[PDB]
Amino acid sequence: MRVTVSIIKADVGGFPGHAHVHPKMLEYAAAKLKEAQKRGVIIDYFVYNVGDDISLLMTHTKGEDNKDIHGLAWETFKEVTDQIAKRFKLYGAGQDLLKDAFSGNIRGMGPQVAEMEFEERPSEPIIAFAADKTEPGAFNLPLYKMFADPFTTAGLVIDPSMHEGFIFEVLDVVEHKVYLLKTPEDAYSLLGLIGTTGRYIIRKVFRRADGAPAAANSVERLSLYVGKDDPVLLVRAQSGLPAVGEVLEAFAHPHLVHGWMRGSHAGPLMPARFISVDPERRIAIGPKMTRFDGPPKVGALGFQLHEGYLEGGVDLFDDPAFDYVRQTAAQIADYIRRMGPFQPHRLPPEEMEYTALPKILAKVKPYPADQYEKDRKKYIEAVVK
Amino acid sequence: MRVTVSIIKADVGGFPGHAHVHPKMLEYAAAKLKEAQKRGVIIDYFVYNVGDDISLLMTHTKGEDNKDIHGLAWETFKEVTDQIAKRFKLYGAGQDLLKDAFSGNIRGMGPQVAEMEFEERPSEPIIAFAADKTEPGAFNLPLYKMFADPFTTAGLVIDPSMHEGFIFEVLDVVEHKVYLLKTPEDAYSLLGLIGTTGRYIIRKVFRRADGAPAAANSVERLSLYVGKDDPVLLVRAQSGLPAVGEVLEAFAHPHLVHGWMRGSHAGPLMPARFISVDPERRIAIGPKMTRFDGPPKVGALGFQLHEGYLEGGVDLFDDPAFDYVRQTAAQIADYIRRMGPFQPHRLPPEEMEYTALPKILAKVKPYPADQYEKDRKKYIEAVVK
Amino acid sequence: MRVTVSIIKADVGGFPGHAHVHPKMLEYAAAKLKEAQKRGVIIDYFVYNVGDDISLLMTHTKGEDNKDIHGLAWETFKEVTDQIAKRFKLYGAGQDLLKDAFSGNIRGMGPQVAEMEFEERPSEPIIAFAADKTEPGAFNLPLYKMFADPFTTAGLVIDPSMHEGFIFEVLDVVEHKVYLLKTPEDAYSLLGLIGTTGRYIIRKVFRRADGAPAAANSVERLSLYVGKDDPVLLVRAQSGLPAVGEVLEAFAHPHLVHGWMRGSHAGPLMPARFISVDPERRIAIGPKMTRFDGPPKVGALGFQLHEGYLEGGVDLFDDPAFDYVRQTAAQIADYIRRMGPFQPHRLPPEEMEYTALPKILAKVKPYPADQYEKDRKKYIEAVVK
Amino acid sequence: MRVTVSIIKADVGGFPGHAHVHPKMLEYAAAKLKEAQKRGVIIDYFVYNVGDDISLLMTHTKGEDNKDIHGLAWETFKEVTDQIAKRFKLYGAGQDLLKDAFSGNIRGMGPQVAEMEFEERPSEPIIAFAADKTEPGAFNLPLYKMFADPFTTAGLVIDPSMHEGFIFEVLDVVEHKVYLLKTPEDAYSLLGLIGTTGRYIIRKVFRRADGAPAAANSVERLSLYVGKDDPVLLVRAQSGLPAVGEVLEAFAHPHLVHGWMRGSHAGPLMPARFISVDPERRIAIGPKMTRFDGPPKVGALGFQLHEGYLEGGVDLFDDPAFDYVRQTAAQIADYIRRMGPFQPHRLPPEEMEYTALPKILAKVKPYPADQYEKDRKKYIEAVVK
Amino acid sequence: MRVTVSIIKADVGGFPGHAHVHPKMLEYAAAKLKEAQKRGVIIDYFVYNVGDDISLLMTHTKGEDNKDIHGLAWETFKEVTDQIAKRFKLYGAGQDLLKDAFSGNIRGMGPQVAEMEFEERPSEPIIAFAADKTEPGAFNLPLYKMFADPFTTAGLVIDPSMHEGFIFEVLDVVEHKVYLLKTPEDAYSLLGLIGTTGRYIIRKVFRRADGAPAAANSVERLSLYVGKDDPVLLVRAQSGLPAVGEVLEAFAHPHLVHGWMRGSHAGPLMPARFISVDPERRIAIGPKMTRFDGPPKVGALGFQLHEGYLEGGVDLFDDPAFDYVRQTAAQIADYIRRMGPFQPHRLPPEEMEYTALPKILAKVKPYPADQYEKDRKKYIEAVVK
Ligand SMILES: O=C(CO)[C@@H](O)[C@H](O)[C@H](O)COP(=O)(O)O
Ligand SMILES: O=C(CO)[C@@H](O)[C@H](O)[C@H](O)COP(=O)(O)O
Ligand SMILES: O=C(CO)[C@@H](O)[C@H](O)[C@H](O)COP(=O)(O)O
Ligand SMILES: O=C(CO)[C@@H](O)[C@H](O)[C@H](O)COP(=O)(O)O
Ligand SMILES: O=C(CO)[C@@H](O)[C@H](O)[C@H](O)COP(=O)(O)O
Ligand SMILES: [Mg+2]
Ligand SMILES: [Mg+2]
Ligand SMILES: [Mg+2]
Ligand SMILES: [Mg+2]
Ligand SMILES: [Mg+2]
Ligand SMILES: [Mg+2]
Ligand SMILES: [Mg+2]
Ligand SMILES: [Mg+2]
Ligand SMILES: [Mg+2]
Ligand SMILES: [Mg+2]
Repeated sequence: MRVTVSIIKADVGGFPGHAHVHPKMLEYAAAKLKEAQKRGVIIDYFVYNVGDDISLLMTHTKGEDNKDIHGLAWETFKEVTDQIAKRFKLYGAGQDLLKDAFSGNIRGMGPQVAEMEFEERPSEPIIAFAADKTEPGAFNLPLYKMFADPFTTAGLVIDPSMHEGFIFEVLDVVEHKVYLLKTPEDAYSLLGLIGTTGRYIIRKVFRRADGAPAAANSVERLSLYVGKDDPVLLVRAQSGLPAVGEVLEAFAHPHLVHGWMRGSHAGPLMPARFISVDPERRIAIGPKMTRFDGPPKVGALGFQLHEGYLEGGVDLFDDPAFDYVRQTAAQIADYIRRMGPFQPHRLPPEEMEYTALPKILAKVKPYPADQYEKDRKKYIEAVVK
Repeated sequence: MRVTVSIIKADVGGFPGHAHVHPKMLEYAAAKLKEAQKRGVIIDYFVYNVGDDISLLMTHTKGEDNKDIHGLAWETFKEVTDQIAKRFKLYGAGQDLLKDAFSGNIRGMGPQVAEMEFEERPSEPIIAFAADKTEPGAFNLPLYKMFADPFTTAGLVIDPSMHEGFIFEVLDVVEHKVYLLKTPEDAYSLLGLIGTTGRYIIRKVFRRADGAPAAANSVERLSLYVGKDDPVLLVRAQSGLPAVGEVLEAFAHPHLVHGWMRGSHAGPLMPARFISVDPERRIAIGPKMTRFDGPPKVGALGFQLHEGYLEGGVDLFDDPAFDYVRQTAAQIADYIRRMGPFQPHRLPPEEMEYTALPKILAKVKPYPADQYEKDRKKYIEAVVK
Repeated sequence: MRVTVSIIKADVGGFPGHAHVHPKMLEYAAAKLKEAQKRGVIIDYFVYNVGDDISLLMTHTKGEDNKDIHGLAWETFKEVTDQIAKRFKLYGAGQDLLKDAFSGNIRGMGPQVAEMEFEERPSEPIIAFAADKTEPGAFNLPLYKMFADPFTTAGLVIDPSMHEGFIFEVLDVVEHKVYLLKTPEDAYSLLGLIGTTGRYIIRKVFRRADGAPAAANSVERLSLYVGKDDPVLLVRAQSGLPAVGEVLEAFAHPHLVHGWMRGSHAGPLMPARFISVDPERRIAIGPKMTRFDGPPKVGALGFQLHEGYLEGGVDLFDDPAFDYVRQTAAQIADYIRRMGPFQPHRLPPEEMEYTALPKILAKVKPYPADQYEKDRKKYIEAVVK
Repeated sequence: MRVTVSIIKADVGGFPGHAHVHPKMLEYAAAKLKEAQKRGVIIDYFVYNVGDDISLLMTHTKGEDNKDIHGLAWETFKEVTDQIAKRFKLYGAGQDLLKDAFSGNIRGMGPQVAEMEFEERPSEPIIAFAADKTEPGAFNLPLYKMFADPFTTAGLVIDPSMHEGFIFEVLDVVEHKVYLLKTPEDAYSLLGLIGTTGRYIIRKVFRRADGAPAAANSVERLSLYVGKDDPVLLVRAQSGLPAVGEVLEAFAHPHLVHGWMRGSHAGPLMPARFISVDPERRIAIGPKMTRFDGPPKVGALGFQLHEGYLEGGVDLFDDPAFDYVRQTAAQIADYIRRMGPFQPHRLPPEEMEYTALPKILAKVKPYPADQYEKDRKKYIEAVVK
Repeated sequence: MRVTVSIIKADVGGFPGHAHVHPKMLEYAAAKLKEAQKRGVIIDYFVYNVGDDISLLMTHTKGEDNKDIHGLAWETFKEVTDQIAKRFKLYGAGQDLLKDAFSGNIRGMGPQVAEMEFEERPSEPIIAFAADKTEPGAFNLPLYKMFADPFTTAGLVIDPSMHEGFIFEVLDVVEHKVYLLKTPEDAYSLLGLIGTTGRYIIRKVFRRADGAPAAANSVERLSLYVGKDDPVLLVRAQSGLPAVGEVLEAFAHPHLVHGWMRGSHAGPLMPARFISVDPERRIAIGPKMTRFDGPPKVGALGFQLHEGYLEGGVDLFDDPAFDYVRQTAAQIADYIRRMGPFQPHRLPPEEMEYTALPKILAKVKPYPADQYEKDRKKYIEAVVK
C-alpha cells in the first residue's frame, strides 16, 4: 500500500524563553492526534520536541500537500497555543502561527513540513530528525554525506545496488529556482551550491536507480521573517538507500551550523539524546537549549512502518559512541564562544536574524575617507578636547 | 497586573554536616507554603535546596520588604528548625535564625532575600539561582557578564533594544554606601569596585531604557557574623533583557569564588544539575557538597509567570554542554586543592571566616626585627640546644 | 546519652564470583535487624554492601566488644549464609565464617568490626566507609591525611579548636604491639610506621584536646588466613573533628592500595557511588567489582544520629567533582594493569595472598651460583640439545 | 625626537607555493636596506617573513605616507622579484606588485603599509605583528580586546592613566567611509561594525587622554583584487598604553579568521614562533604554512627604539604558555577541516576569493520553483531514464 | 674553609617592556664580575636572568651583609643601567636603583639579596632559584614543602638524619617582627602565618640538628614601593638537607602566586627551562614573560662548590617530567585569565600594586545606604531621564 509520512513542526511557545516546551503541550497535541486517528483522518502519529520546537509526525494516505493533514496540524498548533501557551504566557506563545486563517497549505505560514509518499516496502525503516536553533541548511552537510560521501556511506562503494547514486533537489530560497543534480558526476557543482547553506538547501533526495524518494528536508523560499525556521527531516533507510548507521554516521561530526543565539551565530550541531521516549503514549521529550540558547542540537527517532502504523520511536543518538561526539560539540561550543560578537562566530551581516546596524549608522558620524585623510589630526583633537 | 517575586533562603540544618538538607525539610516547607497559598497570603511558590541552603521562592502581590511575606518565611524556617532539624539533631540546626524574635524584616537576621516587584509582561520568564558555599559577590562576575560583557550577551551589540545598557546598584557592605553605575560608559569604574567581591556587591540591576528591574541579588551590609551568607539571585529574561541563554552563558566559565571549606577558601563555581525537580509537588532537590565541603555550586531554575503563578521549575544547567563546564570545575578544584593552606587558595586574612591567628600570636614569640638581626646566632643556638 | 555505633562486616557469598552480593542477602539482613530493633537489642541499623562485602551498621547502648551485638551480627551472617548463600550456591558461600561456634567476640573469626562509644553530641554527624578488594591499611593514607595533613584538613591550621592535633593508635598486626603517636610532633615517626600498610595499621584515632574518639578502622592481628579482610571505617565529623568535607577530601586522590585480584596486586582506590540508597528500607546497594576483580572501591555513607537513631544514609561520593577522581582511578587501573605479573603491580612475595612459588621451586632445578658459573656452557648446551 | 616607524609588506614569491619564502629574498632585502641606511634614507630596519609574506620594518624621520620610504620598499620588492623570485621561478613571483610604475604612494598597489609617527618616549617599546593567510579584519578582535576589553587589558580598570579609553578609526573598505568611535561609551556600536571583519576594519587607534597614536593596522579600501591582502600591525606599548603582556594576551585565544586556503575559508589564528631571529643580521625567518595552506598564523616581534634605532626583534610568542594556545589552534584546525566545502568553514559567497559559481550556474539547468512543483514527477523520471 | 654564597638581583631595564633582558646586560655584568674576581674581591660568579630580572650569583669569603660585595653588585647594576639600559632606552631603565647613593647595604634600596655563609662541606651542592613576576612569598609554599611536608621530602620520614626537622625564620614584613618556628611540632602555627604570603615570608631555614643554614630567601620589610620585588632563593642540598630532587619536587605543583600583570594578579608559578646556559662564559639566559606579562616563572640552576668556585650552572627544570608541570601551568593560566578583573584572579585591594580606586571614588557619587533605600525610585528615574 502507498503511505504518506508527514512531519509538521512549529514553535508555539517556550518554557522558559526558547529553552524547551511545556510537557502539557506535547500531551495536548498527542490527545488531539489520537482523536484524529480515531476518526480515520490519519493512521498513526508521534509527538516530540527538540528544544522549543514541537514536531507532529503523522502517517496517513492522503498524499503530499494535503489540506486536511496540514489543517489538522494547524488546528493542533492553534489549540495548543490557545489552551496551553497563552494560558501559561509561554515565551513566543503562538510564535510560528503567522496568519489568522488557514489557506489550505501550511507551507510559508511559519511551520515547517517534510513529507514523502511512497509504496511501503517489505520492511520500511525511517528516521525522523528535528533540529533546534538552526536553519534548514544545517542538514545540507549530513544529507550530502549520507547520499554522496563514500567516507560516510560505504554502500556507495560496496553495494552494487547504490552504485548509481542519487538525485538532489536543491531549492534556491532567495530567487525561488530549483536545481536537480546527480551524484557522483555532479558532486562538485552540487557542493558549489549547497556549501552556501543559507541560500541553496537540499529539499528532497531521490534514488537514481528508480526515482524512489529517499529524503525530504523542510525548507521554503524566504519571505518578509519566514524560512530560516528550525528544520525537520525524514529519511528512508536500507535496501539500496543508506543503512540506518550510514544515515547516523552523517551526523557523527558535530559541524558548525548557522542559528544559535538570536539566529545570528555559528555553533556546533550536537546530536543529542531524548530525555524520555514513551512509545505507548506516543510522546518523546527532547533536549533543552541552555548556554547561549543552545548549542544547536538534533534529535533522531527511528521507526518501522507497517500498513502505515509507526512502531517506535527509538532514540538513535543513544550510544556511548555518540557521547564522544557530544563532548566534542561541548568543547567546540566553549572555544567558539570566546569570539563574542565577531565573524565567523557571529554570522555575515546579510545572514543574521538580529541587527542594530541601522540604529548604529544613524548615530555614528561617517567621514568620506578622502576628506577624513586630510583632517585626521583635527578630528582626533576634537574627540580628545 | 503587578506581581512580586521573592526568594527567601536559609540554612537551618544540614544532612550530614553542611553537605545537603534532609528531604523532610523541603516537604515540610512546601506543605506550609501550600497552606499560605490556600489562605491567599501568596499566589504560588517553589521550594528547593542547593547544598545545605533551602530557598523558598514565593510569588505574591504584597510588594518588596513585606512583613507578612518575610514573616511567613521566618515562621516556615522556625517550624522546620523545631519540627525537623532539632528532632533529627541536624548539623547547624537553626544556624541562620540569629534572633529569637521576628522584628518585621528578615534582612540582616541571617536569611537571604532577593525580591523584585514589576508589571508582569505578556510573557514573563525568570530564572532563580541559588549558590552554596560562597558569598553574594560570587555573582558579581556573572551579573557583570550578562548585563555588560558583549562577549557573553550578544543582545548588547545586535539588539537595538538593549543598546542603551544597564544600571547597576552596588552596595559597599563595609561602609554601607550605595553606588549607581551605568554601562557601557561606567564599565571600568564599575569593575574597579565589583572586582573586590567581598566588599562591593551588585545588589540590583535595572534596564537603562525604562528603569525596569532586571535582577536582584541577596546581599546585606556586614554585621557582628552576618552578610557572607550563601546567596540567591533572581533574574528576568528576554525582550530587551538578556535572553535565558545569555543569562546562562554568564555561568559557563566556572570562575573562582570565595567560600568553600570554612568560608575561608577560593574554588571554582560549578553550575550543577538538580538531583530531581517535581513541578507538581513544588519541590526540587539540589546537589550535594562533598570534597572539602564543595566545590561551591550554583543551581538554576527557570519559570514562566502567569497572573503570578509559577509554571516550572526547569533545571537550566541540564545539557551536555554544561557537563564540559562541570568537568572543568572538577579539574580546577583538584588542582587548586594541592595548594593546601596558602593564599590565594586560602583567602586573605581579613576575608576568612575561620582563623586561629589570635591563638598563634599568643603562643609564638616575636622578635623585633632589628634586635633579632644582632642576636640571630644566639637565638638559633638556643633552639638547637 | 551515650551511644555505641558498630559496623560489623562479612563476605558470606558473592554474586557472581566476588563481584557483588545478591540483593536478597541485604533484604534478609535488614529484616533480621528490624526484628532485633523491635526486641530492643539495638536502636537502629543500616545494611549495605560494597562489592561482595556486607556491612551491618548498628547503633545501640551495649558498649564496645559486646557479645549480644557481635552475636547478633554472627547469627545474621550465619542465617544469610544458610538461607540465601548456600541455597543459591553463591561463590565463597559462608567465606568469612571461620569457626562453627560463636565464642562471644566476633573479632579474629574473619568478619571485620569498627565500633566507637561516646556521648552523642548536640549534632552527631558520622560517616561509615566500606572498601572491597583491599586491606585495612588502605585507610592509613586517608586517616593520616584527614587528621594530620594540613593540605587536606584546613581546620588543623585555621580552627583554633583542632590545633592541638590527634592521637593515633597503631596496631602492628605481625608482632601484636600497639603504638600511640601524637600529631603534629610525632608525624614523621607515625609515617615511618604506617607507610608499611600491611604491618602497621591505624586502628583508632582520638582527639588530643579531650581524648574524644574520632575514628575506628577494622583491623585485627594476622592469623593462620585472617586479618587482610576488606575493611570498614567509622569517622565522627565536625566541631573540632574534621568537617565532613575534610574527611571526604582525604579520599580525593585515588591512591594505590594492596588487594585487587587474588589479594596479590596494587591498584587505585576508587571512591564510588552507591547504585541505590533506600533510607526507608534501611538498605543501600553498593558498586560492583569487574575488571581484574576491582579496581578496589570505597563507598561513603553519611548519617546524623539522634538518641542513637540513624537518619541517612547519604552517599557522599555522589558529586561531579568525584567523577574526576573516578576517571583518574579508571585510567590508572588501565596503566598499571599493563604490568601484568611484576612488582610493584604484583605485591611483594611476603604480602601476596596467592602464590605458586612452592610448586615452582619444587620443579625448577637450582644451581649454586659458584658451581653454575664454571659450567654455564655445559648447562646451556644441555638445554639446547 | 620624532620618529616614524613603517612596516611595508608584500608577497613577491613563495617557496614552495604559498608556504614560505626563499631565505635569499630576506638576505637581499636586508642588504638593500643596509645600503639605504648607509645613505641616510632610513635610520634602522628589520626584515622578516611569516609564511610567504615579507615585512620590511623601517624607522626614519620622513613622516607617514612618504614617497621616498614607500619607493624604497617598492624598489626593494621589485629587485627581490627580478633578482631572486623570477630567477628561481618562485610561486606567485612578483604577486603583489600590481602596476609597472611607482606613483609615489605604495598603498592600493597590493603591498600593505602600517606606519605611525610620534615623539619617541623615554622608553619606546613597540611590537610588530605579521599574519599570513588572512585579512586585515583578523586583527579586529585582538585590537578591540587589547584597547577595550577589561578581561584582556587590566590597565583599563586598575591603571588610572588608561581609564579614559581609546579612539578607534574604523575604515569601511566597501563604501570608503571612516568612523571614529570612543571606548568605553561606544563599545557596542564599535562592535556592531567591526564584528563584520571583511567590511569594517580597525585602521588606527589613539589614546583618548592626549590623542597619542597607539596602533596602526594595514588596511586599504577594496579594488578590482586589492585589499584582502595579509596584514601587518604596529602597536606601541606601556605607560598608559597596554603593557606588552596585555597586547599579547589579546592573541591568547586563537580565534577564527577569514583566509586560509584560497582566501575562501575560516580557521584559527595560531600565534607562532619564529624559526630564527638574528638581531645582528637584522633578519628573522617566520613559520611555514602547511596543511590546507595554513592554518593562518601571526608572528610578534618586540623592539625598543632609541633615537629611532631598533634594538630587537624579540619573538614574543616564545613561551610554553603559548604552546597551549598553538595546541588549541592545531586541534580546532583539524575539527573545522572535517566540514570540507560548507559554510561557515567555507566563507560566505560575497567573501570568498575563489569561486566557480559562474561556471556552475552556466551548466546546471534552473527550474522556476512554481513550474518545477507541478512537473517534479516528470523531471525526476527524465533523470532516471 | 668558610664560604659565603650571595645572590644579588635587580631589574634595571626590560627588553621589550618587562618581558626579558637585553643579552648585552648579562655580557656587561659577567665582564664586570670577571674583573672583580681577577682583583680577588670574589672567588667566582654566575650571571643570569629570569624574565626582566638579572641575578648576580657570587661566591666570596667576606661574609653576609658585606659592603664591598653589596657595593660590587650596586656598581655593576649602575654601570649596566648607564652603559646599556639608558643607551638603548630599555623599559624601566634603572627601575630598581631607588637611591642615588650606595649607603653600605643594598637591602631596602630595591635590589633583592639572598646569602648564606657556612663551612663548605666535603660535597657542597646548592641550587639558586630566580622567579619573575611574583613576590618573595611565592616561595613560602615550596620552602614549607621541601623542609616540612613528608609528601614532598621523603628524607623527613626515612632519613634518620633529617628526622629532627627544621627551624624557620619568618619575617612579618608589615610590623617588622621575626618568628622562629620549628617543624614538625610548630607546623600548624607556621602555616597559619606563612599562608598569608604577602605578610609573613620565610626568610631563612636552618637545620634543627646543628643549626646549619639550609636556605635563604630574599625578603625585606615593606617601604614607601619596596619589598614585593621579584625574589631569589638559595638552597643547600643533600646529606641531612633535602636531596636536590626533594628541593625540586617542591616546585612540581605550579601553585598560584601573587604578581603577574601589574603586580595585581594571581597565576600559576611555571618551573621553566633556561633558553641557554654557558658555564664557560658564566651566563645563562632565562625565559621570557609573554601573555599578560607572564605567567610567573621560576628558574633553577644547580652548582657544586669547591673552595668557593662554582661548577655549573645546571638547569634543573630540564626534564620531560617537568613538561607536564609546564603544560599544567599553561592550562591553568588560560583558565584563570577568563576571570578578567575579579578577585581572586585580581588580588585583594590591600595587595595590588596598581589601583585606580582613588580616581573612581572621586568621580562616583555615593549614597548613604539608609537614605538611598527611601529614594531608590527617584534615583533610578533620574538616571533613566
Ligand atoms: O547487518 C549488518 C551488518 O552485519 C548491517 O550493517 C547491514 O549490512 C546494513 O545495514 C545494510 O543492510 P541492507 O540495507 O543492505 O539490507
Ligand atoms: O529564538 C532564538 C533564536 O532563534 C533565541 O535565541 C532568541 O532570539 C533570543 O532568546 C532573544 O529573544 P528576544 O528576547 O529578543 O525575544
Ligand atoms: O559552613 C561551612 C562553610 O561555610 C563549612 O565548610 C563549615 O565551616 C565546616 O564544615 C566546619 O564546620 P565546624 O565543624 O567548624 O562547625
Ligand atoms: O642516589 C639516590 C638514589 O639512589 C638519591 O635519590 C639519594 O639517595 C638522595 O639524593 C639522598 O642522598 P643523601 O643526601 O642521603 O646523600
Ligand atoms: O612590572 C610588571 C609587573 O610587576 C608589569 O606587569 C608592569 O606593571 C606592566 O607592564 C605595566 O607597566 P606600565 O606600562 O604601567 O609601566
Ligand atoms: Mg522559540
Ligand atoms: Mg526553535
Ligand atoms: Mg550549613
Ligand atoms: Mg550553605
Ligand atoms: Mg568474596
Ligand atoms: Mg570483598
Ligand atoms: Mg603567496
Ligand atoms: Mg601570504
Ligand atoms: Mg621590569
Ligand atoms: Mg621582574
